[PDB]
Amino acid sequence: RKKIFKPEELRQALMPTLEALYRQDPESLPFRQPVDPQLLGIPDYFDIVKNPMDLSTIKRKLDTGQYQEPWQYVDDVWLMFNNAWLYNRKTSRVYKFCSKLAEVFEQEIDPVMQSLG
Ligand SMILES: CC(=O)c1cn(C)c2ccccc12
Repeated sequence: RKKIFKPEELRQALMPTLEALYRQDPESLPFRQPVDPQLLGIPDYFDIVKNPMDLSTIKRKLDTGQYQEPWQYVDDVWLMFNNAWLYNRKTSRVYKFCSKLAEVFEQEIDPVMQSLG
């Protein structure tokens, strides 16, 4: 029989992994709010990043039952990373900070995924 997830239980299981990302200081700072290309003066951003994602949007989704399965949450976290790694220079602050968050995410998401299945 296939496992089905209750919204508050999926939120409780995944939230610690999101909190771990959000608490990285300074590395979460470029990711705590959506990229605003108008405010940052980068009109080319949405020509490269078709599906923006950031930590505040991931949290708002985890809080409002928008993830039905844990892998939809994992997909959004990787989308945030892959956007940053495509747009930014490899030794830029944003790219280096992204790679730190991805290290933290990998080290934390594995037991949670095993425990959820
Ligand atoms: C997440 C991301 O790509 C970026 C976040 N900030 C604050 C930026 C500033 C310039 C270029 C890219 C970004």
